[PDB]
Amino acid sequence: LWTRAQDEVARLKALEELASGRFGFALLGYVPVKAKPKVEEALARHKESV
Amino acid sequence: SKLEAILSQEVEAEIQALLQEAEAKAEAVKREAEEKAKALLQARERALEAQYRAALRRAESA
Amino acid sequence: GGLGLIKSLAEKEKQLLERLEAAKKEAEERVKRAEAEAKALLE
Amino acid sequence: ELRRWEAVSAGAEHTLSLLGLEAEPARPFPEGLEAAEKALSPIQAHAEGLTRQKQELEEELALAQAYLEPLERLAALAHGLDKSPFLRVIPFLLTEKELP
Repeated sequence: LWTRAQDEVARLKALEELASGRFGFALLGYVPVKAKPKVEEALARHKESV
Repeated sequence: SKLEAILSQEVEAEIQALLQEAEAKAEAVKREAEEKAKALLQARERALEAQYRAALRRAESA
Repeated sequence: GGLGLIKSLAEKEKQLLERLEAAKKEAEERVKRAEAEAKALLE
Repeated sequence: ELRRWEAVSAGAEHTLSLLGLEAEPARPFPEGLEAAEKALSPIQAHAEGLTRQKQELEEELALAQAYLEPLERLAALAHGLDKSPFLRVIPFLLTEKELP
C-alpha cells in the first residue's frame, strides 16, 4: 500500500509540473540518447502514438 | 497537425452535441405551451358554446 | 520542439474557442427565430 | 484526491513507524483509493489502540512501582484514620533519619 501510494502521489505531484492548453496538454524534459528506444517503446503504448 | 485535427474534432463534436441537447430540450418545452394554447382555445370555445346554448334556450322561453 | 508546442497549443485553443463561440452565437440566432415563430403562431 | 492519497501515504508511514517496521519498497497494490483506505484504517486503528493501551499500561506499571511498598507501609501505619472526618494525614516520602 505504501508503494502504490508513493507511486500515485508521485504521479499527482508530477501532474503539477505539466502545462495546460485549455483542454490540451504537453510535457517536456530531458532523456539520454541511449534510452531513445526505451522511450519509443514507452510511447508505443500511447493512445494515438503521440 | 493530427493532434490539432483530433482536438478540433472533439471540441466541434461536443459543441454540436450541446446544440442538439439544448434545442431538443427547448423544443420539448415549447411544444407543451403550444398544445396548451390549442386545448385552451378548445375549452374556451366549449364554454362559449355553452353560453350560446343558454342564449338560445332563454330566447326560446321568452 | 518545446516552443513549437507552445505556439501550436496557443493556436489550438484560439481557433477551437473561436469556433465554439461562433457556434453559440448561431445558437442565439436560433433561439431568437424560435421565439419569434412562437409569438407569431400565438398571435 | 491528491491530498487524500498523500494522507493515505502519511498514515501508512505512521502505521509502519508505530509497527516498528521500516519503509522497505516492494510491488504495489493495485486497487481503488477507498478500498485501500478501508484496509489501511483497520490495521492502523488496531495498532493505534494497542500502542496507546501498551504505553498507558507501561506508564501505569512504572508509576505503581515507583511508590508500591511505601504506600502500603503508610496505609498500614494509618489504618485507623484513613478518611475519618477529623484528621488529615500528610504523608511524605522524605529523606533519611533527620526526623527532628
